[PDB]
Amino acid sequence: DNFIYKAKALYPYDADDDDAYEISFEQNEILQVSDIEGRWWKARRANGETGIIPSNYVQLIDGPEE
Amino acid sequence: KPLPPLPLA
Repeated sequence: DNFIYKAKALYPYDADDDDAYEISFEQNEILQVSDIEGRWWKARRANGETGIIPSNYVQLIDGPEE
Repeated sequence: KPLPPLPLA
């Protein structure tokens, strides 16, 4: 449903240019995430960047929130 | 799509 969560990156990730729906992030960066039922999650960075992320690279730290 | 391997620990 509508829930958003907060995740902390355990490691950096560099998205490929070839798969242009992924986003990169830094180790210890806090991300807002949703659609966490599967392996690739929807993320938003503080800078407004939006895309999908590998869920094994992050840890859930807060949520759910409406 | 498979998940990437975790980096070096």
